[PDB]
Amino acid sequence: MTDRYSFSLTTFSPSGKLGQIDYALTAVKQGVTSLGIKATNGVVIATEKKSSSPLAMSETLSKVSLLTPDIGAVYSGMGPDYRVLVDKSRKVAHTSYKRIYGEYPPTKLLVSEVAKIMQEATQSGGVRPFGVSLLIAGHDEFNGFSLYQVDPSGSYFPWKATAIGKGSVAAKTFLEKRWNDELELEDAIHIALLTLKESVEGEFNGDTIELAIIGDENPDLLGYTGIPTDKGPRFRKLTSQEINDRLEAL
Amino acid sequence: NNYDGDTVTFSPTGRLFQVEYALEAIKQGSVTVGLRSNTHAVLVALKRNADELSSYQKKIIKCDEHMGLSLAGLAPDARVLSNYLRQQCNYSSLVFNRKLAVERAGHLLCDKAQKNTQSYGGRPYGVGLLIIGYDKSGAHLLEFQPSGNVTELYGTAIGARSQGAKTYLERTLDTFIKIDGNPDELIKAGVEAISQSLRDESLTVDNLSIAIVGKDTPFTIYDGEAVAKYI
Amino acid sequence: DRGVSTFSPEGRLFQVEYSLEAIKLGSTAIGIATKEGVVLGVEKRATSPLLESDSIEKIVEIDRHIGCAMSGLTADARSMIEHARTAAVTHNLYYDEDINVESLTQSVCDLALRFGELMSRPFGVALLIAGHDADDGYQLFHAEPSGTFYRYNAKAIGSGSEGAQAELLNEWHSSLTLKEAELLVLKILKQVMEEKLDENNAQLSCITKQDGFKIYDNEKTAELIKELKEKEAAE
Amino acid sequence: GYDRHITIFSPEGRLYQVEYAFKATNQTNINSLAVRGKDCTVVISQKKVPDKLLDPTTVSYIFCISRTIGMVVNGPIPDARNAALRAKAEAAEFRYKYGYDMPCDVLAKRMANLSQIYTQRAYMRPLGVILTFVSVDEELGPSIYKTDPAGYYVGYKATATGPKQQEITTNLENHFKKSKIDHINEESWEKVVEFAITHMIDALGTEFSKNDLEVGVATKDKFFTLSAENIEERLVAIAEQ
Amino acid sequence: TGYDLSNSVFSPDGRNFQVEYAVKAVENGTTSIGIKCNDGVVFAVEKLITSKLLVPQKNVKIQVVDRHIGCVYSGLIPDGRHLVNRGREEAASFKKLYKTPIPIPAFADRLGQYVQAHTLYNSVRPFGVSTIFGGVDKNGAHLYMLEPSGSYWGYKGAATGKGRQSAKAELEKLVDHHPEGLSAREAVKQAAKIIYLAHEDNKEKDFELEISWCSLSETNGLHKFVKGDLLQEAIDFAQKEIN
Amino acid sequence: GSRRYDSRTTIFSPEGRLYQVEYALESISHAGTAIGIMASDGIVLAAERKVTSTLLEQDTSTEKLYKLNDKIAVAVAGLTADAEILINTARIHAQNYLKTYNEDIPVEILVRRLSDIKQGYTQHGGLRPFGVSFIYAGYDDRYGYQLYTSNPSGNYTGWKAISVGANTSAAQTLLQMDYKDDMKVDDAIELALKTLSKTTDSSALTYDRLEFATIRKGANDGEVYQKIFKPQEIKDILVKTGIT
Amino acid sequence: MDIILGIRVQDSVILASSKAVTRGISVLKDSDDKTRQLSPHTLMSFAGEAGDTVQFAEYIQANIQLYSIREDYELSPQAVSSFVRQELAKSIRSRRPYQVNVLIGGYDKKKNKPELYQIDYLGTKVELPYGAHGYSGFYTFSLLDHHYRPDMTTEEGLDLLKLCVQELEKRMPMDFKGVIVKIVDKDGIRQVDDF
Amino acid sequence: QFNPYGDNGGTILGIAGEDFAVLAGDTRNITDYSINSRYEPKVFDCGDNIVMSANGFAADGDALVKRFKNSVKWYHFDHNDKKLSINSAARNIQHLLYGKRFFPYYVHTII
Amino acid sequence: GYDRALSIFSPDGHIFQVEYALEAVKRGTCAVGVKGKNCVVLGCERRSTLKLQDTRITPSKVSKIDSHVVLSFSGLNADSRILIEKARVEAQSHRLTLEDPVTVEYLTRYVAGVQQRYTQSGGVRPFGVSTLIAGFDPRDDEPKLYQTEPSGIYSSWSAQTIGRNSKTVREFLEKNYDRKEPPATVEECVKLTVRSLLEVVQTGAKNIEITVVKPDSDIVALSSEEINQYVTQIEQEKQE
Ligand SMILES: [Cl-]
Repeated sequence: MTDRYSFSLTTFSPSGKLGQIDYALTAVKQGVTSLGIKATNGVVIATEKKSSSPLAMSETLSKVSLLTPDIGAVYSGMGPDYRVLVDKSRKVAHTSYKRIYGEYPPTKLLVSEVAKIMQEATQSGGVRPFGVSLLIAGHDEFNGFSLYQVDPSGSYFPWKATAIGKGSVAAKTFLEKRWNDELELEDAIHIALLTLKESVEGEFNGDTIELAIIGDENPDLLGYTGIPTDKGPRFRKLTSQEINDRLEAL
Repeated sequence: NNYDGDTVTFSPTGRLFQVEYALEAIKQGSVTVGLRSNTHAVLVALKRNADELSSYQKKIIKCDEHMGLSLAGLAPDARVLSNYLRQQCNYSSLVFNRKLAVERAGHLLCDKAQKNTQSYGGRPYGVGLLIIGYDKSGAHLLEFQPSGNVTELYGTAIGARSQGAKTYLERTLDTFIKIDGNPDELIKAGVEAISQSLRDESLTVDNLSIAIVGKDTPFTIYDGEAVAKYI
Repeated sequence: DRGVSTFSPEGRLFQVEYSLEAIKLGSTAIGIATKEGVVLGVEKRATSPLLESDSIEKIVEIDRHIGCAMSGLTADARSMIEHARTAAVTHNLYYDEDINVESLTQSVCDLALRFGELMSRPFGVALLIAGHDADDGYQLFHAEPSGTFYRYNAKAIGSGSEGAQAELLNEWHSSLTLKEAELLVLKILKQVMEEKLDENNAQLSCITKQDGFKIYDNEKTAELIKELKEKEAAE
Repeated sequence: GYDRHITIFSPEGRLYQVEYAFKATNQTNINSLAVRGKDCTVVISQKKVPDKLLDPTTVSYIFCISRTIGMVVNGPIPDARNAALRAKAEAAEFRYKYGYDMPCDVLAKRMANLSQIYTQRAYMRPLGVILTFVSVDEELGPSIYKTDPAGYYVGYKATATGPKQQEITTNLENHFKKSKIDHINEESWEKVVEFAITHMIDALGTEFSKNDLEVGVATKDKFFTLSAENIEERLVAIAEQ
Repeated sequence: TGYDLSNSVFSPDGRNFQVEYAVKAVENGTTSIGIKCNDGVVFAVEKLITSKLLVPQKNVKIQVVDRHIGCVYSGLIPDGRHLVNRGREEAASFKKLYKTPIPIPAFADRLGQYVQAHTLYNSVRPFGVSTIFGGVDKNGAHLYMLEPSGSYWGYKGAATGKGRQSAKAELEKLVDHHPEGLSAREAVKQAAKIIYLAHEDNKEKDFELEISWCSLSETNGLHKFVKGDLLQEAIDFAQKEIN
Repeated sequence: GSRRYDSRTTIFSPEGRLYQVEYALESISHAGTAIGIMASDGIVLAAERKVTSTLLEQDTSTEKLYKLNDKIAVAVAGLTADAEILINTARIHAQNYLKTYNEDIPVEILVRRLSDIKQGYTQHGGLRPFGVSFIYAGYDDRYGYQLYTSNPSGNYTGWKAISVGANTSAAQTLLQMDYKDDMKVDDAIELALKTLSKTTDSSALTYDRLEFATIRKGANDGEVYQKIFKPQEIKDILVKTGIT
Repeated sequence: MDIILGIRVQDSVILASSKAVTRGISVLKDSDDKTRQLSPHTLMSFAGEAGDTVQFAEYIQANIQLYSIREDYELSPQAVSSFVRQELAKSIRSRRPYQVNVLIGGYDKKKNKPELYQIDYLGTKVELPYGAHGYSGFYTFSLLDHHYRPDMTTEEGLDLLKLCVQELEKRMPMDFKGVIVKIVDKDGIRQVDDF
Repeated sequence: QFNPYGDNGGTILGIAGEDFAVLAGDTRNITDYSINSRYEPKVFDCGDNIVMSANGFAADGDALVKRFKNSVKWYHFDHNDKKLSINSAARNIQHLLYGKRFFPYYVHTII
Repeated sequence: GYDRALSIFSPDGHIFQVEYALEAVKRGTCAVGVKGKNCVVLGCERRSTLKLQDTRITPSKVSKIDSHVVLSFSGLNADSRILIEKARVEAQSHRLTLEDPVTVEYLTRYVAGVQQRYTQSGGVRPFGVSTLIAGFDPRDDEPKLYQTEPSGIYSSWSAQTIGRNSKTVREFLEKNYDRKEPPATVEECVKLTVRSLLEVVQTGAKNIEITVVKPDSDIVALSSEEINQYVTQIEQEKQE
């Protein structure tokens, strides 16, 4: 035995292309649409819960994931690849930051760590690149609210608003017309629901849509009282009912 | 064809070509004969020279006072395998105060050769061995193939033109097995056996190599004028 | 591609057989063993006249009682020589004696088949190992990248080997003197070399019991070349 | 075309070795089904013993992973037993480290993660199996979680796997469309097993003897398999109404 | 194509062709069988006499694991020896930690997982043997057969090698004609007959019969080789049935 | 076994070229153009972001210009993720040197170290090379203001003015035409922006498509200041130099 | 070994080191030079456990010479002293620490200033106008505290050094067999052959 | 605390003649004040006309003789059955002993 | 770890990776070495395809390994740095253990050994570099000049050239260099070295570098103007 594949499986072709990265991006293109919008007082990330079977309980499959109390993530592409990256991202937030500085990492630096892991799967021996693009929304004291995209190559970019996957080209055009620097969080959620309806074929309700926000601190979700400086997580996943209430004012 | 690039690949008919190619190296090697009675076991080997200025390549290697072998094929591989046998004979004597049984020595050689046929990166051994010995159950003769197959026999031969000697031993079976307490006559039978594999060349004084082990006889190799008596 | 340790359908190792082809392209080396000593000679073969030929080192001392000549990819010989020197000195440290010429040769040949996927390929050089010990007297061995070594009364390796070996077949007898062997190596080197043989493009050496291994001066070899010319003109 | 031999991306962003591992999953020609009751989780699987020289008691694709968790496998038996041994080791280690029994959904995620690694690392091949884990979880109640060679997993109200999975799936879908609830509204596990066998008979269009089926039942604090005689009693009750 | 050039590669069928090629080596080997009796198991194998120079009764093929398990195999003999060596290590470690000798089903999975592991990587070759093995433990007699894929099941009777079809048919008759069961001494006689009958697929050369058994009443649950008078009696019974 | 799937990333061609290095250089030729110009009183770094969007958050964005320490900065052309791996290693090397000798690392020693790391990936390990070319802008008290470049081969060279990425042939000719030795920073700022304005593949050069930085002794007295320009500051210098 | 002294004057650094080597009962040598030139304008004197002193000094010398060749540049005295401190700080938590104390006297050609650094085996570094190791400071510092001026000439420094050695020869129990004195300035390193 | 060493007593004597040599030893083996054996051979024929005795801690003594006898065997294997001369044997035993310099064979050896 | 045998024999007995490394040397800028009676001169070609170069800071072609030995090269620039670093480390290690600086032959033998090692080690490719190593042995006034190549073979030369168009300049040296009477002065040796490069270089401007090494660690690099004076005098004698 032993892993005898100690050589790169991603290499430059004569034209300068890294084939395996391009092919990973193609897998992302086939994936279900997900989006993110930044407001003045918050950020929203959303996607469709494309259930593989009606016998499947789609609530047990989480496409939008908490990374830290103030940072959340959504994806387009290969689900299993996303799941393991969420595990690695949650751990690296502790091992390379919280166990050193006693606080959770700022959004941009956690994004940087996830990006590094994805870069290494593009150069290290005997592995293929990750077949996902990530959208990571978060808040921290000194940088405020932010939204980032991470691609299979390991490259990342900050956005005011964006979309990835299936209908990203049309969705990004829709977002360009609606976005301004004076949007409140409720306005951004409204625009997110409007944008997501265009790429969804079948049912469009709280049970088929997954949506989460980075907004105000939630002391009700902290689990304890007594420490004034601890005010609760800014990440909150909207319920099925909360989504449906905003679909009547749609 | 498409399945002979390495030892880790079966062919569509379930063959291992790298092992078969290693077997072919033995067939190119010089002839060597093995035979035994109930009291003694004998090795006879035709040594091969490079040219008239060169020496004749040695064929017989001593492994212990009671055990040794003759080779046909890649000589450095015989050195590796005979070194391993020397170590195993030695381990048995040092740890257990026990002379290593010839049959157990065959089992150890089989297993060592097998590992080189199932893993990537390695290669099979390119040599065949005839092991003789005298232990607690009497005289023994073994034939080793680098496929891993080890066989106990009354007599045999390996190398080029070995089929002639093997047929002779198959005829003489009932005679040479009865040559008890007479080392010279058992060697005569072995020298007559290896003669059935000669063409154009004959057995000379620096050509012939003989080894014997028995009841009250340590494994000893005869070369030079010591084999003129049998020419 | 294919394994570095792969057997051919004929039962030969591809890489070993290919390294033997590299040795055929090497400069000629010759050895002759007598009861008075063993002689070693080489063709230097400088690629340009501006190359200082006394820096070409194809005959090398392993110990006082063992010398060595090389042919083929001569850079590959350096680690082989290093191992041989270490083995000779180590045995003297462990046993307070000279190592047997055969035992030294066997130790060098143990390196040969240590390649795979250890070094990445076989050695591309052949060695003539000459020496003396008390048990077997004056000896000459031919060490190959296959791991095999043969003892020889006389032997030639390199590009002019088969023509030289045929010549050695006719000339060698068991009563040769050291002087007769020296002239014989010079005669056969002169026969197979491209350029005209002189003291600057050829080198002689010997091993005797009394004086040990010695590389001959260019002045000493020049005299033996002049002695050779005169005796060939003598009939 | 070595992108088809190892787990690297094809120009379409596909992993062919994963897709071919899904095909190996149906090599045994066996169908399985899982449903949830009020207090239990039932799994049934076809049993085929084609050789008379076989000992039929040793032919099985249902595994007792832990006291609480059962696993049925769709795929060849060598890969099935590989996954079974690993799941047993993971469940035991979890209990030792964290002081409580490994939940069904957590084991499924763990085995799904291991499968994901085989799709990303070249030296390891995917296992040609689909794994359906069942239990009555102490927090979530009756639970069905299924894993595949892509490293995907999800919870199910009910599920089916095998060559004829679609027929069984649609049959189950239609029943839950009528009842409008996420489970079989029945008190006893015996009747939930009877429901499971009945709906497999309806969907496949075949009758079963006691030796044609294999049944696993999960209740609070234990998973167990039924004997041939226990299955016979189930078949008799189905025929008598 | 090219899917069959490397181990552990799935073909578009979902097949591992290298494992299927290992089966071809097994089918090329000599015939070996196993019979599960009332309180134990019997193993028998065909040994081809390639030459008169082979010493009779010396080249033993059946192998013992621990003191209660017998193993026989068809195909590449060295591969079988490698598998038995691993089996002996597995049995030793089990007994070291748990005191009791390894149960037969437990031992079956140890061999199974090891053989299956040699189908996971391209850096190793699958085993070129099918192994019939078993013995007696605390729950009674058990007989197993293990394939190159790692696949194994329990058996009433088992056969592999060149004459496996002939042998299987003979075994199926015994299962039908004896639902109550077969005695250990009967199983030895029947094993001799089946090997003699299966030798028709290898009729060119003559052969040597080798039998072993583990029985609660006959061998105290230990693996033993059938020798001398009991072996000759089985040879006579076999020779009588073919004539 | 595994040999079958090995691309052999570290072999010579029959012409004596390194396949993967050559192909990595081809990749870099499609990246946004980066320019460095060295003057007597400072250094300018100017670089073009690749086809952007109106929804990209520019003021928090960085893809071209990176700080290695207070005295040394780099401009990137190629794979951004590959660059960040090397940048972090360079930042560590600089701090290792500062801890060991209690002096800031000389510019060339940092450049040689990163270049040796790139070289290793071309000779051993069987891995793909880094698809990155750097322009190093830095100051030390031995050689003063210095410009270097390195590429995937691990080769590095010093420059008065240099470009990497797209359209380097056109850019280098324009720089060679207008550069003079007695030039000052304010003049070099203009040259860099004018050169990008002519070589760009975009329709017009605007503030949102640029990253800009200066290294000046325009720091109060005997010290050096790095200035990573803000979006509004890039907009102002574009108006000042008369491009918008 | 025993006594090593240092003094930084206006334009140079002067290092004085004893000549005796004692192995228990006997004085084996009376002409030992306890110093190594690290670079043309940097000198290091040393004292501590036998063997480790010369081993450490030659190791440092080899490293600074390597840096000089690689960069074609002489490191500043400050940079050399920092490198030496780190090596000793690393060594103190090793399996077997270097038991070596050093003085580093260098002339900085950039700043045109002499510099004297005192570093003990723990890696404790200080820059001083004058320094010592062991018991040497106990006898000499009261004299240096009185007479020292930052604008002293090299000759005045040597005279103050003579007074220090005379006090050592009077009150110290051990015979250290005099001192070898070396001067480090803009022109490099030279030995005072009559002291 | 465990003491890896012991003392088995015994006395040995080697004398070299003009054309001969003798190595003698008593046959008594002891611990403290007890006799373990009245006849436990202590001087051994090691082959190649060499006799050896390693007196002191008998476990170390037996181990050393065993390893030297083994060295003679492998000298024959490695060097074409060459006779191991007494001077060569002596140098070889030095290396066997110094190999355990920091955990010594607690014996006094004579050949 | 990556263990792949990249350097292997072919059916005709050639190691192609080593031979292709020589092709990289053929592409590199020309380097030349000439030893006089009491000196050695190393000349190097600078390709003028790169202007706007900062010549103060750009890596120079001749590198000091120690105060008494220098190394120049033709081939891959990045590869040469690895050999130069290893040689510099070994030079200091030799001084530390032997208490004597390396001989020119020893330093050559070491660098050549490193090159050979990279031709039969797994997972590595050969150096695309040939070197000229020149200097004087400690306390010796006899000039030394050696050459190494990717295969690892090395030898001593009265005069030698490597790199692109080295066939042409070797032609010049073979007819212009007399062994019985080598360039007796520094002037004569530098003149013969500049002459040899002018057969190949183009403009005698910033395209020719010259470094002179004399006994007892006396090494100096000539400036543009000093070389320009040799370039001027050579052509004024040629106009005849
Ligand atoms: Cl996990």
